Amino acid sequence: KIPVEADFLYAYSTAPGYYSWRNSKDGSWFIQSLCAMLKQYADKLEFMHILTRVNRKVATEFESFSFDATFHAKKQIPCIVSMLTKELYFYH
Amino acid sequence: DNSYKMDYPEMGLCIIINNKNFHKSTGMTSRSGTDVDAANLRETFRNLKYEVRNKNDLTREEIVELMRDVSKEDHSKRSSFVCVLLSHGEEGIIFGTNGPVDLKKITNFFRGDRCRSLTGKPKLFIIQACRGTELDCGIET
Ligand SMILES: COC(=O)C[C@H](NC(=O)OC(C)(C)C)C(C)=O
Repeated sequence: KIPVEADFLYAYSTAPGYYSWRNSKDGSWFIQSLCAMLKQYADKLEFMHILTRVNRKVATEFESFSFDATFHAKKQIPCIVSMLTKELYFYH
Repeated sequence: DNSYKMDYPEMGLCIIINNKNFHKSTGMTSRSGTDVDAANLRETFRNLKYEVRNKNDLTREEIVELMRDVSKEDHSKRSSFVCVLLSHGEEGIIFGTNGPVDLKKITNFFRGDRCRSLTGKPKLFIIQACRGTELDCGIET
């Protein structure tokens, strides 16, 4: 037997309780970064390591800009929730 | 066995739910820019050899039956499963075009005991959506 909740990976765009930013022209910061990292590293890195790269790219390369001071200059960190039991590689 | 078996005949499905326009009653602004994400994910996952299926503007009900029907599929020949949710949301909640849906209700269909052909296989859920109203003001380096 194995837990019924095992082998599940939840890659959230932002931390619990926080907003998730999306640029009407380029797309969401998260999805943007995820695709880039996967396109560049999915042929060598393990999933958790790629998602960690996504975390850095979103945390460093993105900052909101808004005419509304309330939403201006805000950052974002994604959230990797893993219940995986093995290493995941998109290749063999 | 430190790595999942990914040498099955198929990499698996990649269900992308792309909600852009929400019912007027919900009071949720259109998710402009979301099509760019859907197209990006589609291309990206096609390269990883996933069988991509894009669904646009689904109601809270359509999201459930979609997930239910997928979990009821025979994934035997598939290495894994992937589902991406692009929409508005709150903590533990993803929005259909007509209302909220609990993330738990969605993921349960794939529970190790409820979807036998995916037991022991990685089930990925990429969730692009809000999880509350807090803003990260950041800190200088
Ligand atoms: C995934 O993109 C969005 O729809 C998330 C949405 N957040 C959001 O739209 O933030 C702005 C309005 C783009 C700054 C939410 C509060 O759930």
